[PDB]
Amino acid sequence: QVQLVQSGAEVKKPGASVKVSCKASGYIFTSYSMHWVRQAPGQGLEWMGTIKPSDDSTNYAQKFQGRVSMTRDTSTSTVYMELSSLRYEDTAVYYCAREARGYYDRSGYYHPGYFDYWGQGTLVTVSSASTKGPSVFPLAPSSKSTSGGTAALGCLVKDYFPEPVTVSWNSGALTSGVHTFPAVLQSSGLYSLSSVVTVPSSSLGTQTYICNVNHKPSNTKVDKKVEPKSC
Amino acid sequence: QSVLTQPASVSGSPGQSITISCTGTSSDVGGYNFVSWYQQHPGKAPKLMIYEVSDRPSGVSSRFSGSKSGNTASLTISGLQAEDEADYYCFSYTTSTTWVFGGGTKLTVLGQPKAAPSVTLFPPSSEELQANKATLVCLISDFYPGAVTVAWKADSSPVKAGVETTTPSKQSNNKYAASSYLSLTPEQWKSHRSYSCQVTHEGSTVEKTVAPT
Amino acid sequence: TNLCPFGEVFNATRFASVYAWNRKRISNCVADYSVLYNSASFSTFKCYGVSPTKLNDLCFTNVYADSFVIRGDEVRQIAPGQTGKIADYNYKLPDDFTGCVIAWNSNNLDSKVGGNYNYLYRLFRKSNLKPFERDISTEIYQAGSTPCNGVEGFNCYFPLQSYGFQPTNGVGYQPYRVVVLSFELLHAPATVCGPK
Repeated sequence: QVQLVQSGAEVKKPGASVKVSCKASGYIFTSYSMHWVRQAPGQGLEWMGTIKPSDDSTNYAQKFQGRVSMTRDTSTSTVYMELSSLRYEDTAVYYCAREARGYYDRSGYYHPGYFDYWGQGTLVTVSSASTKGPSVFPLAPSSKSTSGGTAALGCLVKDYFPEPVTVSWNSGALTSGVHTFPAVLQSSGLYSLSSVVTVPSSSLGTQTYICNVNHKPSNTKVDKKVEPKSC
Repeated sequence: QSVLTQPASVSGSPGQSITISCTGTSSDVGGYNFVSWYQQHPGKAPKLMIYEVSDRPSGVSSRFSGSKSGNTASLTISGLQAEDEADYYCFSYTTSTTWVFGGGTKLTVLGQPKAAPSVTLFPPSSEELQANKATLVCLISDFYPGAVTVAWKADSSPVKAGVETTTPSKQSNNKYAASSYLSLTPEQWKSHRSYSCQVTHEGSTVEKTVAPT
Repeated sequence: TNLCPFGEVFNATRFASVYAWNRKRISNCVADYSVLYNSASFSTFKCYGVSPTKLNDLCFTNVYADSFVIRGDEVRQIAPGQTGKIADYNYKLPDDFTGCVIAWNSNNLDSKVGGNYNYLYRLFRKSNLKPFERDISTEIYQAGSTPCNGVEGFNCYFPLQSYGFQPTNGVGYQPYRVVVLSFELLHAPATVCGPK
């Protein structure tokens, strides 16, 4: 299957540059053009440009001309987007998208493709404010967090900046019943979120539950074991 | 080559047909038949619905169709379903050789059923208290429509200070989630009989309570 | 110089089942590809890596014409980089395909009032086909944990399904004939040329 795997979320000061990767697999990398599309939080999609890996040709929106560089490394099937002299308005999820092959019609006219596969996105936040890694606390299961056959347990991911934070459970082995909530932005300027998982109540003595917190902007990972309380 | 113009929002009822317009210029929508439409659900990459004005990629239902007249392209969704609730973006080639998106249209499917929130309240962890902080965590999910009021109480009295509450966010099943956090000192936490998170949704209330151990 | 036998491919009485797609080698002839690209009766005509209006100028060692029948909704899978039952399990074009994909509705030829059960496709396979691979095997497919060992059963399936084409089907469920032209260049006298 076609996969496009992007580099992790980044935080940058104004005037800095960012280089986002997009690693392709599952197809012949040089046969398809790659485009970069970005989206500021809560706003629209914006096309930035394209690179054709087979001839190394590029084409950028006028808006980014002179400040964006799209490159490709055929030896690793990786496309890169480097955006320099960053400002706050560059805060966005940056996606790489594969363009399906175009074709010539009966009359000899060329028809472009369309975006058939997408990377997962990379949030790049441009801020003058200081980065802060999270404090993670367990949200232990209890009788006020049980719904009979199932119980709720979680992790509190407190006081980090900027977004984003991802949470998995048991290194991705546990996916059923996982709900990671969107973060609150506190008046401190720091975020907090929680992830909860609903699990069989009878498992609480025997199964280990670990939340895997990932805050890439601070290069922090925390794996927090969440156990029933003692009392 | 300037964002194509789309209505900010459209709404229809299940089974109905709706149309989303996309107005560009003779340099883009009106200049070429290379208009696409993308669907975007919350937190997900966009997904191609229509390309070349009216073609569907494999997997997209025939409920989705596209057309174009002059500088205006149109996406039509027939037999409207709850799962169609999403943002839609038109996309066009331009005479500059570049591509441009429309501003996007939020599609609401009307008449969806009211759904009550599920509420989970966690008290401060031992670990946090040992760090001389305390946070009560009230997690609110699966409600529809996406408006709740959250109140906190210490024993029976309203607490306003130290409260932070999210705006509701759309879940994948079209319902909403939110959370509210109450920050306390460990003294405050320990000095009351209990605290409560009270969630009001469409005139009905779900309240959870926790107490120090 | 014979004119190339395109009628032989496109006007053949019956087409192959997609899972058992036919390939014809074309050679030692003159091709006026205009007979194809100036026709108005094809519903799909798409060339990858080459313009069909430039083919009359060129010479090849051989031209291959693959042909088969699939349903209308599946014609989209006959292109580079597609997925689904046809692209994955029946006929796969490579990502770097150079050639033409030509299709037309064949309801009048291939649908039958009681259903044409004779056109088949592979519904189940352990893995995806490689480009231009053809699998005509008919082993039972294991869909569950317990092995079948040659015996059909629950979660032990015959790997092919019949289209059942009827003239009253919706257009997406109607039969389409497809020809895919690919081109081979070798160190040899070019046996297939246009008028140049």
